[PDB]
Amino acid sequence: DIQLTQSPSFLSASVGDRVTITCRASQGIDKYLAWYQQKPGQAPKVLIYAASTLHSGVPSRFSGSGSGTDFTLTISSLQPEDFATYYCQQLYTFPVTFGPGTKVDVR
Amino acid sequence: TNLCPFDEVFNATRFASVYAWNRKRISNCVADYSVLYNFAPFFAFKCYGVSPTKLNDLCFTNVYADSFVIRGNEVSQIAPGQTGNIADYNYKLPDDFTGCVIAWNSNKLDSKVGGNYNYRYRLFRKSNLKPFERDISTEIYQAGNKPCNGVAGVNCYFPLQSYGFRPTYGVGHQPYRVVVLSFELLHAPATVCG
Amino acid sequence: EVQLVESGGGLVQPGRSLRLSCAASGFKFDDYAMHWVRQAPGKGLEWVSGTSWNSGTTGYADSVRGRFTISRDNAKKSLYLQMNSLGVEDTAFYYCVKDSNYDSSGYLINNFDYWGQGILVTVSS
Repeated sequence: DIQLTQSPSFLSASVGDRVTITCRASQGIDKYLAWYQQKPGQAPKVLIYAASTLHSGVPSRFSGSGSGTDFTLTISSLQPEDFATYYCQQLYTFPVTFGPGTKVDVR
Repeated sequence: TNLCPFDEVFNATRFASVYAWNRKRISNCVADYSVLYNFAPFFAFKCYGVSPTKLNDLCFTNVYADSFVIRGNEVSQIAPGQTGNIADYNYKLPDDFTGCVIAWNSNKLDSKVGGNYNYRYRLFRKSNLKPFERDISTEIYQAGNKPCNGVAGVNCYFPLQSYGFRPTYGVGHQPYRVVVLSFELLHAPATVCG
Repeated sequence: EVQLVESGGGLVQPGRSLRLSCAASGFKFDDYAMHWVRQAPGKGLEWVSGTSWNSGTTGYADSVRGRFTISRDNAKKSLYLQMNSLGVEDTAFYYCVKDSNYDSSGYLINNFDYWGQGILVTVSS
């Protein structure tokens, strides 16, 4: 079925920087993709569904773009609470599969 | 003074299929229709008998709220006195209907890349319908020639049909949700006001 | 808010069987779907199973296909996952995760909205 790959595999960014994460599929999945965030020791939460629309509660600095096979996730001003890992999730059809994971550590 | 729920009729996840439309007996309210413009930019918001700009300051009685989901190019059969396969077999309003027909596009909610085979309609029937009455019985339709003895296939037809609701269809076939309020206006007690 | 408590986690031996449980409170359960997703202590996330609003369309991943079975019971506001013929690789935290749209993965407005605390089922013995 569908396979998701993430690039880069590691980053080290300081406070205030800008970060871009990439995500690719084996085929065209047509925008049905989300992005998640997990800090170590707690539960993950929703940030963006359908790659362009945010969920309620998170600030408007989070934004995603792109369609087709490649997807991007960017934050203009990084924050000290955002130091965590970020996962993709495809949603074209069953079976659902995720991304391998890219974590954000201090620099 | 308690605002009675339009949000459990409008802003809900499951909309029922058109052969069994929901009925919510809404009464004992102080209802204001300012909430209807915030939820969606409407595809067709037609009212019959009362104008929408003076809809707030009346005082109704026996207000109903129905809910279903149908195609794109046949949302215009939810009206008084239309004719087709929707308005004779699933949902017919009477010719003296005096409420409001609300229908907005819902392609994001109710459409899969696979077939969303839950939303169904009735396609064949013995005779037409009375107003405001539904049929949920699934007995096999006789084609009119010979008995089938409850066997689907030839000499008969299974009376229901499924929708596809794929995003590659277009604006004529992606699903529209329909909410039709039915005021029985100017009777005695008049429990609903603004 | 949304409260999802889960139980049934315990140290078990490979070759056994167990049933996971997940209670729900704070929303309308039969209108929203449900899923299960596991996370290994060293690895990331991997989607286990998925169910519909009335168990209309259920699908599993190709790894746990057959060994697992989901069921929906709207009466008790509960959720059930039954695991049979476990291996040593299935030591993970199983999150009882609430979906958002009524039925499944394909619909555009799908996002794994609320996630439970998760319980570890560690099977090494």
